[PDB]
Amino acid sequence: RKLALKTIDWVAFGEIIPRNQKAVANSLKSWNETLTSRLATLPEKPPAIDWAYYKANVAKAGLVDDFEKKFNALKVPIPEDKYTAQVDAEEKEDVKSCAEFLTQSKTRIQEYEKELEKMRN
Amino acid sequence: EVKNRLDYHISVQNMMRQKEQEHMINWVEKRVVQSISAQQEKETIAKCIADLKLLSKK
Repeated sequence: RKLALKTIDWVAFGEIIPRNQKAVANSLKSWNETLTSRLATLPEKPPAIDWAYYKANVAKAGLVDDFEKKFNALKVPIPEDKYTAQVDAEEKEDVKSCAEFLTQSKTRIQEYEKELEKMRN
Repeated sequence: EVKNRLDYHISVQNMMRQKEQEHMINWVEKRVVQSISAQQEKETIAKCIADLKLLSKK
């Protein structure tokens, strides 16, 4: 693991015209920050083991080898995705925003500015 | 988590040698400390070296 990245956007937070999440985003960013700091903290890697020399200094040297093989050959799986609708249940609710609220909002605007012109006249 | 049990086995065998070292030693030394004493000639070597002091210091 390894995971990529989007910066704070406070404008975003407030707006969520899916009302059922309005609070959540404020809290959810702060949950994020928990991860953000936590990841920035740690490195990815320990070292490894020179089993040859440790076998020299372990008289039960079989052990070093056995655990060596199992460990070094082993790879444990990255904590696995369960959710990826985020992108989606957004970008669709972002259309929800645009088309649905874009159109209605832009069409309203036009009438306003249309009467003003003649009101400047 | 891996390392410490490996190091434990070594560390115990190390600790287990020293103790065996003192106890071994104690029997070997507590046996033969006694026998040596027949050598008059280490007091032969005391005088001898003692002359190589008494003469050879000044």
